[PDB]
Amino acid sequence: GSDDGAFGDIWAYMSEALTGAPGKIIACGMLFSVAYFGVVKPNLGLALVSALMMLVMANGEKIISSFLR
Amino acid sequence: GSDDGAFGDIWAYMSEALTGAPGKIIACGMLFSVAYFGVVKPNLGLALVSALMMLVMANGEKIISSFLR
Amino acid sequence: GSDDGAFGDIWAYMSEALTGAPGKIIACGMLFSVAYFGVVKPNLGLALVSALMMLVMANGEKIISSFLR
Amino acid sequence: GSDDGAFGDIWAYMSEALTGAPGKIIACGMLFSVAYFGVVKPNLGLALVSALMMLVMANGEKIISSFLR
Amino acid sequence: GSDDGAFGDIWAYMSEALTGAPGKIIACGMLFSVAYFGVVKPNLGLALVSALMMLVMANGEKIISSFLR
Amino acid sequence: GSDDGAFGDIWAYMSEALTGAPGKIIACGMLFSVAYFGVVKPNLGLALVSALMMLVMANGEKIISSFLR
Amino acid sequence: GSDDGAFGDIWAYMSEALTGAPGKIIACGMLFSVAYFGVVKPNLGLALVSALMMLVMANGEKIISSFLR
Amino acid sequence: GSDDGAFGDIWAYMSEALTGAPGKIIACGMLFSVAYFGVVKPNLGLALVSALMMLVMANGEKIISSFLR
Amino acid sequence: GSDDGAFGDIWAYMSEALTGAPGKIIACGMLFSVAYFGVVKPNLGLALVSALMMLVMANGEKIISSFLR
Amino acid sequence: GSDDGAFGDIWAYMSEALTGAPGKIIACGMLFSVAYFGVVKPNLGLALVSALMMLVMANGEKIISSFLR
Amino acid sequence: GSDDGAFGDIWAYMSEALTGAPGKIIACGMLFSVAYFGVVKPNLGLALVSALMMLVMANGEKIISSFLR
Amino acid sequence: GSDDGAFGDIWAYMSEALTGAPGKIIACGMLFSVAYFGVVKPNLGLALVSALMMLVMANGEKIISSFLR
Amino acid sequence: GSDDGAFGDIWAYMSEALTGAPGKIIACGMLFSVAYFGVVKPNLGLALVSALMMLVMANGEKIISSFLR
Amino acid sequence: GSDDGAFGDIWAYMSEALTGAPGKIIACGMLFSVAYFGVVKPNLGLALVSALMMLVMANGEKIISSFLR
Amino acid sequence: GSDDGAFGDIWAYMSEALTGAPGKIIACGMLFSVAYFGVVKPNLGLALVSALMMLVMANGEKIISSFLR
Amino acid sequence: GSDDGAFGDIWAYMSEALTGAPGKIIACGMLFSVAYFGVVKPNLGLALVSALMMLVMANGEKIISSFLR
Amino acid sequence: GSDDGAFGDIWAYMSEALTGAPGKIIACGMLFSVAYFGVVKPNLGLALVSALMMLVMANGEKIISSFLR
Amino acid sequence: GSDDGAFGDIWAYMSEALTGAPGKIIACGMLFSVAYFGVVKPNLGLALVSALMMLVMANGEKIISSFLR
Amino acid sequence: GSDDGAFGDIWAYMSEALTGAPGKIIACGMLFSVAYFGVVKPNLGLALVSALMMLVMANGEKIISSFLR
Amino acid sequence: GSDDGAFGDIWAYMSEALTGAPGKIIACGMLFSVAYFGVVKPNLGLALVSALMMLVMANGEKIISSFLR
Ligand SMILES: CCCCCCCCCCCCCCCC(=O)OC[C@H](COP(=O)(O)OC[C@@H](O)CO)OC(=O)CCCCCCCCCCCCCCC
Ligand SMILES: CCCCCCCCCCCCCCCC(=O)OC[C@H](COP(=O)(O)OC[C@@H](O)CO)OC(=O)CCCCCCCCCCCCCCC
Ligand SMILES: CCCCCCCCCCCCCCCC(=O)OC[C@H](COP(=O)(O)OC[C@@H](O)CO)OC(=O)CCCCCCCCCCCCCCC
Ligand SMILES: CCCCCCCCCCCCCCCC(=O)OC[C@H](COP(=O)(O)OC[C@@H](O)CO)OC(=O)CCCCCCCCCCCCCCC
Ligand SMILES: CCCCCCCCCCCCCCCC(=O)OC[C@H](COP(=O)(O)OC[C@@H](O)CO)OC(=O)CCCCCCCCCCCCCCC
Ligand SMILES: CCCCCCCCCCCCCCCC(=O)OC[C@H](COP(=O)(O)OC[C@@H](O)CO)OC(=O)CCCCCCCCCCCCCCC
Ligand SMILES: CCCCCCCCCCCCCCCC(=O)OC[C@H](COP(=O)(O)OC[C@@H](O)CO)OC(=O)CCCCCCCCCCCCCCC
Ligand SMILES: CCCCCCCCCCCCCCCC(=O)OC[C@H](COP(=O)(O)OC[C@@H](O)CO)OC(=O)CCCCCCCCCCCCCCC
Ligand SMILES: CCCCCCCCCCCCCCCC(=O)OC[C@H](COP(=O)(O)OC[C@@H](O)CO)OC(=O)CCCCCCCCCCCCCCC
Ligand SMILES: CCCCCCCCCCCCCCCC(=O)OC[C@H](COP(=O)(O)OC[C@@H](O)CO)OC(=O)CCCCCCCCCCCCCCC
Ligand SMILES: CCCCCCCCCCCCCCCC(=O)OC[C@H](COP(=O)(O)OC[C@@H](O)CO)OC(=O)CCCCCCCCCCCCCCC
Ligand SMILES: CCCCCCCCCCCCCCCC(=O)OC[C@H](COP(=O)(O)OC[C@@H](O)CO)OC(=O)CCCCCCCCCCCCCCC
Ligand SMILES: CCCCCCCCCCCCCCCC(=O)OC[C@H](COP(=O)(O)OC[C@@H](O)CO)OC(=O)CCCCCCCCCCCCCCC
Repeated sequence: GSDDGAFGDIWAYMSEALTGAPGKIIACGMLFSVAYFGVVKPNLGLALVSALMMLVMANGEKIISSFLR
Repeated sequence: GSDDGAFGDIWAYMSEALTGAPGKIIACGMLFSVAYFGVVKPNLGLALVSALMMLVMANGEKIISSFLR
Repeated sequence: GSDDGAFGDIWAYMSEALTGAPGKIIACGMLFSVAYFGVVKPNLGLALVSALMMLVMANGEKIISSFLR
Repeated sequence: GSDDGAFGDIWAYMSEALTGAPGKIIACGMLFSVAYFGVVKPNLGLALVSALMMLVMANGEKIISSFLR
Repeated sequence: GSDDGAFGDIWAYMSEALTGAPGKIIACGMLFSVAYFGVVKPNLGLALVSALMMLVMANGEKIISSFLR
Repeated sequence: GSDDGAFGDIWAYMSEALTGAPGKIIACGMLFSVAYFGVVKPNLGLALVSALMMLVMANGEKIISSFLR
Repeated sequence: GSDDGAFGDIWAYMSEALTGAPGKIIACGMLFSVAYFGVVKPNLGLALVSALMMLVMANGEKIISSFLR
Repeated sequence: GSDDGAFGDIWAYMSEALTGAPGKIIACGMLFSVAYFGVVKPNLGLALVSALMMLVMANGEKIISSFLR
Repeated sequence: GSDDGAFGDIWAYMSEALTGAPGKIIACGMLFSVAYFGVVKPNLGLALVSALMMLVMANGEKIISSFLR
Repeated sequence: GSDDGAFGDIWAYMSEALTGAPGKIIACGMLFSVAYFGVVKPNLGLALVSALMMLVMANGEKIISSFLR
Repeated sequence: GSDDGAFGDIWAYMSEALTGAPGKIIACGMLFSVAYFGVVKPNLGLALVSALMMLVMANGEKIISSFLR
Repeated sequence: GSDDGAFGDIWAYMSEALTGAPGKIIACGMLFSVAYFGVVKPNLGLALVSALMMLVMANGEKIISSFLR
Repeated sequence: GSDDGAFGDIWAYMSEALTGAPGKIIACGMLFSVAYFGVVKPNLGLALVSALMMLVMANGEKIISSFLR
Repeated sequence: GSDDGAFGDIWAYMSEALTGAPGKIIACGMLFSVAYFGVVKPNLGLALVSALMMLVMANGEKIISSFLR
Repeated sequence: GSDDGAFGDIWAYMSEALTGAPGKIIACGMLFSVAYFGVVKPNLGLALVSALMMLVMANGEKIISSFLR
Repeated sequence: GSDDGAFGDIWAYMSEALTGAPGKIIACGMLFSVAYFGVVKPNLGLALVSALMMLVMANGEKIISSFLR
Repeated sequence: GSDDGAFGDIWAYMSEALTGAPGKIIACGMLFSVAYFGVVKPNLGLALVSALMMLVMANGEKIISSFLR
Repeated sequence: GSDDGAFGDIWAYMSEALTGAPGKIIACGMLFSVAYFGVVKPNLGLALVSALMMLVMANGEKIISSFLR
Repeated sequence: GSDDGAFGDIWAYMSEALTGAPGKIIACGMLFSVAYFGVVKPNLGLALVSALMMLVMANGEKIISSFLR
Repeated sequence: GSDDGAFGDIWAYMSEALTGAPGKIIACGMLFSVAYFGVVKPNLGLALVSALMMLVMANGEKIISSFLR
C-alpha cells in the first residue's frame, strides 16, 4: 500500500504513537496491573506475557506494513 | 465484472485504500485495542486474530475481484 | 421474460453493475466494515458471511433470470 | 374474466412486464438493497425473503388470472 | 519512540509513580499480604517472590523504554 | 388441504427447495458455523444438533402436509 | 353464525386456504426460518413451537366456527 | 332501546354479520396474521389474544344490547 | 433433492469450499488455537478433537446430501 | 479439495506460518512456559508434551491436506 | 363483585378455560419445555416449579373471586 | 366530591365493574399471561405481582373516593 | 376442567404427543446427550436423571389432568 | 404412545442411529478418551464405565419405549 | 446396528484409526509415560496396565460392534 | 448530452461548486457532525462513511456526465 | 476545487473553526463525557477513541481539500 | 488553532472547568463510586483507574491544544 | 484549578461528605459486609482491604486537589 | 469529618447497630456456622477467627471515625 494520501498524517501519528507516549503509557499500565494483581496471587508469568505484548507492540508497525503493502 | 465505468475511480480508490492509509490505520487500531485490553487480561491470541484479519484485508481486493468478475 | 424492450438498457446496466464497479464498491464496503468492527471485537465469521454475500451477488443475475423468465 | 377488450393490450403489456424487464429491474433493486444493507448488518435472510418475493412475482400473472376469471 | 508530545506528561507521571508513592504502596500491600497469609501457612518463599516483583517494578521503566523506542 | 390452486406452484417450489439447493446451502452454512466456532471451543455436540436439524428439514414437507391437510 | 350470504365464498376460500396452499407456504416459511436461524444458534425448540403453530393453524377453522356461531 | 324501526333491518344484518361470514373472515384474517408473523418471531400468545378477541366478537351483540337498551 | 436450479452454483461453491481453501483455513485455525492454548496448559486431546472435526468437515457434503435428498 | 481460488493466498500463508515464524514463536512460548513452571515444581514431562505438540504442528499441514482433499 | 352482566359470558368462558382445554394446553407446553431443556441440562426442579404453577392455575378462579368480590 | 349528578350512573357502573366482570376478566388475563410466560421461563414472582395488582384493583374504588372527595 | 371445546383437538394431540413420537424423540435426545457428554466425563447418574425425566413425561398427562380438572 | 405420525420418520431414524453409526462413533470416542487419559494416569475402570454406558445405549430404545408408551 | 449411512465413513475411519496410526501414537505415549515416571519411582506394573489397555484398544471395535448392533 | 446552451453557465457553476466552496462547506459540516455526535457515543465509522461520501462528491461530475451524455 | 468565490469566507471560517474554538469546545465535551461516564464504569479506552477523533478533526481540512480539489 | 473569537469565552470556561469545580465534582463522584462498589466486592484497582482518569483530566486541555492547533 | 464558582458549593459539600456522614455510612457498610460474609467463610483480609479503602477515602480530597489543580 | 447533617441519623443508627442487635445476630450466625461445620470436621480455630472478627466489629466505629475525620 501507500503510506501517503489524505490519511497519511493520521497513519504516521498512529504508527509513531504505537511505540511513543501512548504505547509507553499502555505498557506502564500493564506493569501496574501485574504489580497490583500480584499482591494477593504472586504470578511473575504475567510479567513475561506483558513483556511479550510489549515486544509485539514494538513490532506492530512492521507487521502492519508487511501485511498491508 | 468491469473495473471501469462511472464508478471506476471510486472502486479504484477504495481498493487501494483497503491496503493503503485507511487500512493501516484500522490495523493500528486493532493493535492498540489488543494492547489496551491486555492490561487487565493478557491475551496474545487476539493478536493472532488481528494478524489473520490483516491478512484477510491484504487479500480483500483479490477476493472481491474473484467473486465479482 | 424478455430482456429487451423500453427498459432493456436499464436492466442490462443494472445486471452488469451488480458484478461491476458498484458491486465491487459494496463488497469493499463490507470488507471495510468487517475490518473496522474487528478492532474492538475480533470476529472473522462476519468475513465468511461477507464472502457468502459476495457469492450471492455474483449469482444474482442468474437467480433473477431463473425466477423471472 | 376476459383478457381482451379495450384494455387488453395494457393488461398484456403489464403481465409480460411483471416477469420482463421492469420485474427484473425491481428484482435487481432488491438484490442491491440486500447487498447494501448487509455492509453494516450482514443478514442473508433478507436474501431468502427477496428470492421468495421473486418467486411470487414469477407467479403473479397466474394468481391474478385465477382470482379474476 | 518519543517520550514527549501531548501525552508526555501522563507518561512521565506514570513512570515516576511506578517507583514512587503508588509503587511503594503496592509493594507494602504485597508485604502485608505475605504477612497475613503467613499466619495460618507460614511461607517465606512468597516474600522472595514479592522481592522479585519489586525488583521487576524498579526496572519497569527501563524495560518499557527498551521495548518501545 | 389442497396442494393445488393459485399458489400451488409457489408451494411446490418451496417444498422442493426445502430439500433442494437452498436447504443444502443452509445445511452447509450450519456445517461451516460448527467448524468455525470449533476453532476456539471444540464442541462436536453442535454437529449432532446440526444433523438433527438437517433430519428435521428432510421431514419438513411431510410434517407440514400431515398438520395441514 | 351463518357460513352463507354475500361473503360466503370469501369465507369458504379463506377457510380452505388456511390449511391449503397459503397455509402450507407459511408453514414452509417457518421451517425455513427455523433452519436459517439455527446456523449460528442451533435451537430445535423453535421447531417445536413451529409445529404447535401448525397444529393451531390446522384447527383454526374449527376454533373460528366454535367461537363465532 | 328498540331493535325495530327504519334502521331495524340494517341493525339486524350487522348483528348477524358480527358472528356470520364477515366476522368469520375477520377471525380467519387474525389467524393468518398470527401464522405469518410467527415465521420470524414465533409467539403463540398472539393466538390467545386472537381467541379472546373472537370470544369478544361472539358476545358483541349481547354487550351492545345490554349497554343500549 | 436437486443440486441444480437458480442456487445450484452457490451450493456447488459452498460444497467445494467446505473441503477447499476456506475449510483448510478453518482447520489451520483450529491447529493454531490448539498450539496456542497448549503453551500454558498442554492438552493434546484437543488436537484429537480437532482431527475429528476435520474428519466431520471432510464428510459434510456427504452428510448433507444424504439427509437432504 | 483445491488449494487455489480466492482464498488460496490466505491458506498458503497460514500453512507456511504454521511451521514458520508464528509457529516457532508459539513453540518458544511453550518452552518458556515449561521453564517458568519448572521453577517451583520441576517437571520435565511437560517438555516431552511440548515436543510432541511441536511434532504435531510440523505435521499439521499434512493432516489438514489429508483430511480435507 | 358480580359475575353477571354484559361481560358475564366472557368471564365464565375464561374461568372455565383456565382449568379447561387452554389451561391444559399451556400445562402440556410447560411439560414439553421442561423435557426439552432437560436434554442438555437435566433439571427436575423446573418440573416442580411447573407443578406449582399448575396448582396456582387450578386455584386461579378462586383467587380472582376472593380478591375481586 | 359527589357521586351523583349527570355522570353518576357512569361512575357507579365503572366502580362496580372494577371489581365486577371486566375486572375479573382482566385478572384472568393476568393469570393466563403468567401461565403462558412460565412455559419457557418459570417465574412465580409474577404471580405474586399479579395478586398484588388484584388487591390494588379490589381497593381501587376506596382509593379514588379517598383522593377525590 | 373439560377436555372438549374449540381447543379439544389441540389438547388431545399434545397429550398423545407427550408420550408419542415427539416425546420419544426428546427422550432419545436425552440419551444421545448422556452418551456424548460421557465421552470425556463418564457419568451414569445423568442416565438415571434422564430415566426419571422420562417417567415424569409418561405421567405428565395424568398430572395435568389432576391439577387442572 | 404411537411410533407413527408426522414425526414417525424422525423418531425411527433416531432410534436406529442410537445403535447405528452415530452411536458407534460416540462409543469409539469414549474408547479413544479412555485410551488417551490412560497415558498419564492408567485407569481401566473408566473402560468398564464406558462398557456400561454402551450397554445402556444398546438398551436406550427399549427404555424409551417402555417409559413412553 | 448398521455400519453404513451418512456417518458410515466417519465410523469406518474411527474404527480403523483405533488400531491404526492414532492408536499406535497413543500407545507409544503410554510407553513414554511409563518410561519417564520410572526414572524416580521404578514401577513395571504400570507397563502391564499399559499392555492391558493396548489389548483393550485392539478389541475396542469388536466390543462396540457387539454392544451396539 | 451537451454541456452548452442557455443553461450551460448554471451547469458549469454547479459542477465546479460540487468540488468547490459549497462542497467543502458541506464536507466540513459532515466532519463537525461526526465530531459532535462522537461526544456521547464515540463512533469513528461515521467518519469513514463521511470520507466515502466526500469521495462520491469528488466523482459526482464524472458520474453525471457518464450517465447523462 | 477552488477555495474562493461567494462562499469562500464561509468555508475559510469553517476550516479554521474545525481546529479553532468550536473544535476545542467539542473536544473538551468529549473529555467531559469520558470523565463523567467513567464514574460508574471506568473505561480509559473511550479516552483513546476521543484522542483519535481529535486527531481526525486536526486533519479534517486536509482530508476535505484532498477529496474535494 | 485560535483560542479567541466568538466562542473564546466558552472554550476558556470549559478549559478551566475541566480542572476546576466541575472536574473536581466528577472526580469526587468517581471516588464515591469506588467506595460504594467496594462494600460488596473490595477492588482497589478501580481506585488506580480513577486516579489515572484524574491524571488524564488534568492533562485534557494540553491534549486538546496539541491535537487542535 | 479553582474551588470556587457556580459549582463551588456542590464541590465543597461533596468534599466534606467524602469524610463526613455519607463516607462513614459507606465505611460502616463495608464493615457490615465483611462481618456478614465472614459467617460462612471467615476472612479477615477483607477487613484489611476495607481499612485500606477507608484510608483512600480519607485522602480522596487531597488526591483530587493534587491531580486537578 | 462531621457526624451530623442530613445523614447524621442514618450514620448514628448504623454505628449503634454495628454493636447492637444486627451485629449480635451476625455474631450468633458465625457461632452457629462454626458449630455446624464442626460436626464433620471439628476445628476450633474458626471459633478464634470468629472471636477476632467480633473484636473487629466492636472496634468498627472507632476505626471508621479515626480514618474518616
Ligand atoms: C495516577 C497513578 C498512575 C496510574 C496507576 C494505575 C494505572 C492503571 C493500570 C493498572 C490498574 C489495574 C487494575 C485495574 C482494575 C480493573 O478492573 O480495571 C478495569 C478497567 C476497564 O478495563 P476494560 O474495559 O479492559 O475492562 C472491561 C471490564 O473489565 C470492566 O471491569 O481497566 C482499565 O481501565 C485499566 C486499563 C487502562 C490501562 C491503559 C491506560 C492507558 C490508556 C489511556 C492513556 C490515556 C489516553 C488519554 C487520551 C486523552
Ligand atoms: C475514503 C475511504 C474509503 C472508504 C472507507 C470506508 C467505506 C465505508 C464502509 C465501512 C464503514 C463501516 C462502519 C460504518 C458505521 C455505520 O454505522 O454506518 C451507518 C451507515 C448507514 O447505513 P444504513 O442506512 O445501513 O444504516 C441505518 C442506520 O444504521 C444508520 O446508522 O452505513 C453506511 O452508510 C455504510 C455503508 C455504505 C457502504 C456501501 C457504499 C457503496 C454504495 C455507494 C457507492 C457509491 C454510489 C455513488 C452513486 C453516485
Ligand atoms: C489501613 C491499614 C494498612 C493497610 C493494611 C492492608 C492493606 C491490604 C493489603 C493486604 C491484604 C491481603 C489480604 C487481602 C484479602 C483479599 O482477598 O483481597 C482481595 C482484594 C481484591 O483483589 P483482586 O481484585 O486481585 O482479587 C480478585 C478476587 O480475589 C476478589 O476476591 O485484594 C485487594 O483489594 C488487596 C490488594 C490491594 C493492594 C494494592 C493496594 C494499593 C493500590 C491502591 C493504592 C491507592 C490508589 C488510590 C487512588 C485514589
Ligand atoms: C425461493 C426460495 C424458497 C424461499 C426460501 C425462504 C422463504 C423465506 C422464509 C424464511 C426467511 C427467514 C429469515 C428472514 C429474515 C427476516 O428478517 O425477515 C423479515 C421479513 C419481514 O417480516 P415481518 O414483517 O414479520 O418483520 C417485520 C420486521 O421484522 C422487518 O424486518 O420476514 C418475511 O418477510 C419472511 C416471512 C415470510 C414468510 C411467509 C411467506 C408466505 C406468505 C406469502 C405467500 C405468498 C402470498 C402471495 C400472494 C400473491
Ligand atoms: C497471520 C498469522 C496466521 C494466523 C495465525 C492465527 C490464526 C488465528 C487462529 C488461532 C487463534 C486462537 C486464539 C484466539 C483467541 C480468541 O479468543 O479468539 C476469539 C475469536 C472470536 O471467535 P468467536 O466469535 O468464536 O468467539 C466469541 C468470543 O469468544 C469472543 O471472544 O476467535 C477468532 O476470531 C479465531 C477463529 C478464527 C479462525 C477461523 C478463521 C478462518 C475463517 C476466515 C477465513 C477468511 C474468510 C475471508 C473472507 C473474506
Ligand atoms: C520478551 C521476553 C520473551 C518472552 C518471554 C515469555 C513469553 C511468554 C510465554 C511464557 C509465559 C508462561 C507463563 C504465563 C502465565 C499465564 O498465566 O499466561 C496466561 C496467558 C493467557 O493465556 P490463555 O488465554 O491460554 O489463558 C486463559 C487464562 O489462563 C488467563 O489467565 O497466556 C499467554 O498469554 C501466554 C501464551 C502466549 C504464548 C504464545 C505467544 C505467541 C503468539 C503471539 C505471537 C505474536 C502474534 C503477533 C501478531 C501481531
Ligand atoms: C379464549 C381463551 C381464553 C383467553 C385466553 C388468553 C387471554 C389472553 C391473556 C393472556 C395472553 C398473554 C400473552 C399475550 C401476548 C402479547 O404480546 O399480548 C400483546 C397484547 C397487546 O397488549 P398491549 O397493548 O399491552 O401491548 C402493546 C404491545 O405489547 C403490543 O404487542 O396484549 C393483549 O392484548 C393481552 C391483554 C388482554 C388482557 C385483558 C383482556 C380483558 C380486557 C377486555 C375484556 C373485554 C372487553 C370487551 C368490551 C366489548
Ligand atoms: C441425526 C443423528 C441423530 C441425532 C443425534 C443427536 C441429537 C441431538 C441430541 C444430543 C446432542 C447433545 C449435545 C448438544 C450440544 C449442545 O450444546 O446443544 C445446545 C442446543 C441448544 O439447546 P438449548 O436451547 O437447551 O441451549 C441453550 C444454550 O445451551 C445454547 O447453547 O441443544 C439442542 O438443540 C439439543 C437438544 C435438542 C433435543 C431435542 C430434539 C427433539 C425436539 C425436536 C424434535 C423435532 C421437532 C420437529 C418439528 C418440526
Ligand atoms: C481423526 C482421528 C479419530 C478421532 C480420534 C479422537 C476422537 C475424539 C475422542 C477422544 C478425545 C478425548 C480427549 C478430548 C479432550 C477434551 O477436553 O475434549 C473436550 C471436548 C468438548 O466436550 P464437552 O463439550 O463434553 O466439554 C465441555 C468442556 O469440557 C470443554 O472443554 O470433547 C469433545 O469434543 C470430545 C467428545 C466428542 C466425542 C463424540 C464425537 C462423536 C459425535 C459427533 C459425531 C459426528 C456428528 C457429525 C454430524 C455432522
Ligand atoms: C517428540 C518426542 C516424542 C514424544 C515423547 C513424549 C510424548 C509424550 C508422552 C509422555 C509424556 C508423559 C509425561 C507427561 C507429563 C504430564 O503431566 O502430561 C500432562 C498432559 C495433559 O494430559 P491430561 O489432559 O490427561 O492431564 C490433565 C492434567 O494432568 C494436566 O496436567 O498429558 C499429555 O498431554 C500427555 C498425553 C499425550 C499422549 C497422547 C498423545 C497422542 C494423542 C495425539 C496424537 C496427535 C493428534 C494429532 C491431531 C492433529
Ligand atoms: C458549564 C460546565 C462545562 C460543561 C461541562 C459539560 C459539557 C457537556 C459535555 C459532557 C456531558 C456528557 C454527558 C451528557 C449526557 C447526554 O445524554 O447528552 C445527550 C446530549 C444530546 O446529544 P445527542 O443529540 O448526541 O444525543 C441524542 C440523544 O442521545 C438524546 O439523549 O448530548 C449533548 O448535548 C452533549 C454534547 C454536547 C457536546 C458538544 C458541545 C459543544 C458544541 C456546542 C458549542 C457551542 C455552540 C454555540 C453556538 C452558539
Ligand atoms: C438497618 C441495619 C443497618 C444496616 C445493616 C447492613 C447495611 C448493608 C451493608 C452490608 C450488606 C452486605 C451484604 C449485601 C448483599 C448484596 O449482595 O448486596 C448487593 C447490593 C447491590 O450492590 P451493587 O449494586 O454493588 O451490586 C450489584 C449486584 O451485586 C447486585 O446484586 O449491595 C448493596 O446495596 C449494599 C451496599 C450498600 C452499602 C452502601 C450504603 C450507604 C450508601 C447509601 C447511604 C444512603 C444514601 C441516602 C441518600 C438519600
Ligand atoms: C432459626 C434458628 C436460628 C438460626 C440458626 C442458623 C442461622 C444461620 C447461620 C449458620 C448457618 C451456617 C451454614 C450455612 C450454609 C451456607 O452455605 O450458607 C450460605 C448462605 C449464603 O451466604 P453468602 O451469600 O455468604 O454465600 C454465597 C454462597 O456461599 C451461596 O452458597 O449463608 C447465609 O445466608 C448464612 C449467613 C447468614 C448469617 C447472617 C444472618 C444475620 C444477618 C441478617 C439478620 C436479619 C436482617 C433482617 C433485616 C430485615
